[PDB]
Amino acid sequence: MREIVHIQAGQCGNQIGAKFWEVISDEHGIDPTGSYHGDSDLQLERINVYYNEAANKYVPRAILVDLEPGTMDSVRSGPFGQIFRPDNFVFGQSGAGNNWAKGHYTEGAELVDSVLDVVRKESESCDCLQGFQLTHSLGGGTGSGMGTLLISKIREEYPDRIMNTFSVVPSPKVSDTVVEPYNATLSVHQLVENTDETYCIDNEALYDICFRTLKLTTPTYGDLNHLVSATMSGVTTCLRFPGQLNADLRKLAVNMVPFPRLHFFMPGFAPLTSRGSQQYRALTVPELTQQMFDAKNMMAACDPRHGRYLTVAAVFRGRMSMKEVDEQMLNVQNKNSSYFVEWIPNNVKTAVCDIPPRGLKMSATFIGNSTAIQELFKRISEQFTAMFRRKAFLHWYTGEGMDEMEFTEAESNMNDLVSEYQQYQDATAD
Amino acid sequence: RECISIHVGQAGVQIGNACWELYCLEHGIQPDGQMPSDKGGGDSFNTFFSETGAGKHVPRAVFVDLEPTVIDEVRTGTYRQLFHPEQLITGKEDAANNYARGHYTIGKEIIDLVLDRIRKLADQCTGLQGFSVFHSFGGGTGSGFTSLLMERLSVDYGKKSKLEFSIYPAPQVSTAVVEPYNSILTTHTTLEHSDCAFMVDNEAIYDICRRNLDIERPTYTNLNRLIGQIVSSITASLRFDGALNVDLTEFQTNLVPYPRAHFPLATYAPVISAEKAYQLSVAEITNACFEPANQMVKCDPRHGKYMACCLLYRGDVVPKDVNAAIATIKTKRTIQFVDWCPTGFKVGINYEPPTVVPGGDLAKVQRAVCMLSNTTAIAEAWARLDHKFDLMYAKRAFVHWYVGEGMEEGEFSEAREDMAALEKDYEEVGVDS
Ligand SMILES: Nc1nc2c(ncn2[C@@H]2O[C@H](COP(=O)(O)OP(=O)(O)OP(=O)(O)O)[C@@H](O)[C@H]2O)c(=O)[nH]1
Ligand SMILES: Nc1nc2c(ncn2[C@@H]2O[C@H](COP(=O)(O)OP(=O)(O)O)[C@@H](O)[C@H]2O)c(=O)[nH]1
Ligand SMILES: [Mg+2]
Ligand SMILES: [Mg+2]
Repeated sequence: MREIVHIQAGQCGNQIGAKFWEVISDEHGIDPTGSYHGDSDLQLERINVYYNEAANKYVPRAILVDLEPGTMDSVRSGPFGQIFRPDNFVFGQSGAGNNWAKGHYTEGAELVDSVLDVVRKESESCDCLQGFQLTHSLGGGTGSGMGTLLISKIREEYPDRIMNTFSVVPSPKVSDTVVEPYNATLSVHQLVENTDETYCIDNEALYDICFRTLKLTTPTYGDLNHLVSATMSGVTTCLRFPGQLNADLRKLAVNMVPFPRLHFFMPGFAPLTSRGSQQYRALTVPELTQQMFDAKNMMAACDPRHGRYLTVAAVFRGRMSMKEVDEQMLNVQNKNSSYFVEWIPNNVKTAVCDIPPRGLKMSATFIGNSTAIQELFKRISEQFTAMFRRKAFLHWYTGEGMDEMEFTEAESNMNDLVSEYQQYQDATAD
Repeated sequence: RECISIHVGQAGVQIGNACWELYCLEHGIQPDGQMPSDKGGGDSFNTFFSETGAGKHVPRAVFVDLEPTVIDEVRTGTYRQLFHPEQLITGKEDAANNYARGHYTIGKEIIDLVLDRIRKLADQCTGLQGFSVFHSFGGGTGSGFTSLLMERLSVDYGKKSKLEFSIYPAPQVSTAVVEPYNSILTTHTTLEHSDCAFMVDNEAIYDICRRNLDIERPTYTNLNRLIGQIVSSITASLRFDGALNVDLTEFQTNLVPYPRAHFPLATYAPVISAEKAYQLSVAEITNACFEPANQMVKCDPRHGKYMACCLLYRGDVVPKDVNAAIATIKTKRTIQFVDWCPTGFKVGINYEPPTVVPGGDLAKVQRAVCMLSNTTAIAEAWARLDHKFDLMYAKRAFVHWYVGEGMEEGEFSEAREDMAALEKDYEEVGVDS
């Protein structure tokens, strides 16, 4: 349980993935040349998780996949584009047309063998493979279609390893196509049965945060991917820095996933900083706790007041009073006991890391397995049925091989997931 | 990447002239196929041009006609050196406004030669995206031979997409009485082979030239240059790169809710003549997209329901000015969407200014917009054709010409049954649930 293989698929997958590697390479003191220019030794204590050697410096353990070579060049032309392995870029030149079926069945299946060869290559140089990590978008064609295919392919070749995903949710507020509910529904139908843990990154939440909190009138994808890279850096903190609680992928999944199909997490963090330089708020521990458990800081369009928390993982960063952290984390629990499941004792777990993210002195990342996440699936299921009742745009999926029954099953299994999230939202201790 | 343009008949060939002339002007290509040195440089436009080893840029186009007269002018005028002579295919005997001649009798003599010259271009492409077919609805070649070519492309290049720019007939410039026959016949045999079909009512382009350009009787050059402006805005997504320049294949995913409902309605603005002094804002050119006088197919979208609405901006256009104009129009006009659609507008922006022919009749504008809307009101155009068809076919007038050229008379009935179902399919889509 040491090394983690990272994979990014599609347009959004390579976008948020490249921004994520920029963030953690800086926190670990790695310049685009690959060399280590940091100061502390904690940054190198667990650098073997995400990076390799060259003995001539550190190289990310990442694989970049897309059916379109457009994002391939915008990544290599980026500031950290010269650090990735050249052979790890696996790109077709056709495209997916924002079709889940094209990426999952047709033209992504004719490219997936090339990716598994690079997956196999990075897995042999691993003393003990911990798991996999995928960034993608459920509303697209490549990241959604080919991503879920890559997950199922890795599942059958690595049935021992944890499958973790960073899936972003489509939303009409920042939508590129009308068939996004189709793609997201077909993709959720896969994640619920293939991934061990999945971080729901709602674009509707990211948009509302940039608009109503950061006060940005017209948010761009860079404004949204800033919140993503920050959220991704927080939920991976315990994995790359020497911590005791939730150290590896499985131990986190064993603490967060009480039921196999309920592995969809609602991430949040604080403080919410814009793309500017730095703020002067200098948040106290009682503030970081109130901000964490607030809906205005959730990366998922769901109100925690509407559901109960099954499990919770809190991660504080920066020099602070750990004793003062326990008093706050205990307080929010016994002051809001109705929103925490009673039949799971000690379901909330708090970790601390001395190193903050670059730009801040104190931050806190929230990971919650809340039953309110059914609102997100209810929202997608609403849009899916609105088109599927008339079978609009269905010919593009059937034209690529999909039977009409596959849509009915994916819709049914998603509504089953919603009912189960409501099922344990109603269960009591008695 | 690459796109092969096919121009069939007089209308297709003569429009391709105005289009590739405008393509050269936009990309800075000279009639001899030469361009200045880059001095990289963002050189997207190779989807429509190939490169000779000697630095010559040749269009990925094929010009087909059953008569040498029109294409002979091409291999004689200013752009005689632009195309390789292998791309200019001609016969000797035309189709005489007879679909059955272009599709059955005469067209079958040259169909194998055309597909061969197309395979040449297809084999010079590293990644083919699709075909762009340019043809008329009334001419024998533009209707008969095109539908034959569309049947053969689906067999050979089955995976590739096929888009057609069809010239809807109009009596103001109509050169044949049986044009409604040919229109119905080619729309039937091509319906299952076309992915997207941009109809161009010649009456709309004729009136827009009379109204906005103040031309008494527009010539074909006037209509073609106005059409070439629209065709350029549609293909500009494929020919240019831009951070907000959405690809055209991404718009088709919204424009085509069903395979048979693949006839979008294009609305271009502003169209201004070069006579006096004018500069229109984003909100004014976006308002003009909803004035039926600016459409290229005569119909009233207010009498129908929308399924898609795409705004192809090009020029000095800022996104916040777009959303401000859209929010005003969406709450100050009557845009009825079907109750199964997302009601959202898809916007693409290309910051290069709209290019016009120098010394032409169109004025250079700071910004322009081409709206692609899939509305049920376009079924009014089918009704006007189906009516003129029904009047003559009820008497079997002019049918002996078609039956005398290899076509069975029952194919008239089949083609009309399909148009009858197509009108029902447009009626049914617009209903709520
Ligand atoms: N806009 C425009 N329409 C044209 C042009 N040339 C012909 N048309 C239209 O095309 C229709 C007749 O089809 P044509 O393309 O002329 O005939 P064809 O394709 O050469 O087929 P045949 O002559 O029968 O062999 C008429 O209704 C014309 O209005 C043109 O240059 N511009
Ligand atoms: N947050 C975020 N979302 C994106 C980005 N790019 C695309 N998306 C979302 O992903 C969906 C489109 O999928 P996309 O990745 O572009 O197509 P793909 O390459 O086939 O996976 C849309 O709903 C977008 O909102 C990005 O950079 N950031
Ligand atoms: Mg995209
Ligand atoms: Mg002719």
